[PDB]
Amino acid sequence: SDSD
Amino acid sequence: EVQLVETGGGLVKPGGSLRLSCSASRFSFRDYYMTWIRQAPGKGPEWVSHISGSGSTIYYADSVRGRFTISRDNAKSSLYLQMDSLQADDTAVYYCARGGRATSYYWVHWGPGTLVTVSSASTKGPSVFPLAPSGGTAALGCLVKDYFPEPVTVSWNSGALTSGVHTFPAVLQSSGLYSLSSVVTVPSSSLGTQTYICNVNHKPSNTKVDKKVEPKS
Amino acid sequence: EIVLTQSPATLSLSPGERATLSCRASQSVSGYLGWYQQKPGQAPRLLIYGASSRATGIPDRFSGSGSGTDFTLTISRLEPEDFAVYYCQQYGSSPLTFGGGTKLEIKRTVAAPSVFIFPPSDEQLKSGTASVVCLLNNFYPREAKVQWKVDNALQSGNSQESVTEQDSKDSTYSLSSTLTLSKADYEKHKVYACEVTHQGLSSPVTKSFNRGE
Ligand SMILES: *[C@@H]1O[C@H](CO)[C@@H](O)[C@H](O)[C@H]1NC(C)=O
Repeated sequence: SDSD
Repeated sequence: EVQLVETGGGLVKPGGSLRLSCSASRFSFRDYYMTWIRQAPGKGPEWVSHISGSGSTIYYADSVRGRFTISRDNAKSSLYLQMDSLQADDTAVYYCARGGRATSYYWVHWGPGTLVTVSSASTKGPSVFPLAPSGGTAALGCLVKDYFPEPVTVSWNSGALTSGVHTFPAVLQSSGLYSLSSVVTVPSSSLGTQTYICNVNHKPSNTKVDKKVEPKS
Repeated sequence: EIVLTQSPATLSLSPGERATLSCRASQSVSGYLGWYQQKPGQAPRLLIYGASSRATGIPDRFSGSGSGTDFTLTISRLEPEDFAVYYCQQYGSSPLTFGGGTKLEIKRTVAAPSVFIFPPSDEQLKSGTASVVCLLNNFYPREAKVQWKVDNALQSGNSQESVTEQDSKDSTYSLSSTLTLSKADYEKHKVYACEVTHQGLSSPVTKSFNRGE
């Protein structure tokens, strides 16, 4: 999520 | 696809200053940590600085603290690195890289890099000297000595001769100036007939030199 | 800081073989370790994150394992495109650090250098300096001993070597060794000799000349  | 492009690199004296910019496009720049990474010639990469998407959280490697300032303009989707009190050991390719939204631990998206050279050596065009030819194969060349900064380009007969040319990587002398040789192997039966000229161009000083290379006694 | 030790420094393999690259961390970094590939003039390219999770688009022959302090990057069978420099990177603890790199180069059959020696030109001596150049052309492997002898005295501290990148066609290397002296020192001596030791040579090769002839 934080890293796409 | 994420696009990142660094600019602003160049030659600077120790103690001088330089401002790098990284232009981002095709993603939501303000939502991501941004990071500066640098790589010295022949070394692995080194983390330099982090800046949060908001710009309010910022971290520095100890080696640049108090000298480098990271910032960003989210409206212009632009990352900056202000480099003051530059040192010889700051010489490196500088890369901007996209982090995560809340962390920047490793990097998928990198710019192509911008080269920063920190040196007291003055820009200087090269001296070019023949390496005259001594069975069926002969080697000749040109010595390209005492220029700064990189690069030079060397061609043989304005680009007609490419086969068997080796242009060695430049090496930094103790003077702080670069030197290299460019050599080519040719049939020895052409040492009288064929003419061999090395064309040296040093764009940082707008220097062009041509050197005819011929046998001696 | 956490130090990342990569071994071996250089790895010589033929296309089709399997490569295993090791990264050792000075302290545990858990599984927070990534691997990058780097080709000349380009940024590093992420291959692996989280010790073993492949990045997007990376072929399946790239795999990473390990946890804590000992990590491995494996290339199941090497493609021509895989010869490059590889870095590990830890992010278990700040500051984030990279390893020193492993260079993956193409192994080929042994090739002896052809050796040439060049006295300084008259033009250069005019300007007050003498550069003597010893050339080793199109050889493999990269390791070679080049020694300068001036009137049988071994030189040291006054030469520099440059080596080309591995040739894109024949995978050989070329090397220059350049001995630099003042004109005054050059004229103190008669015999200038470059002696080359290389696995491809049945015995060391000496190229030499008498100053002035
Ligand atoms: C997510 O990925 C980015 C790179 O795209 C990285 O900087 C960030 O640290 C990652 N966050 C994680 C793995 O939690």
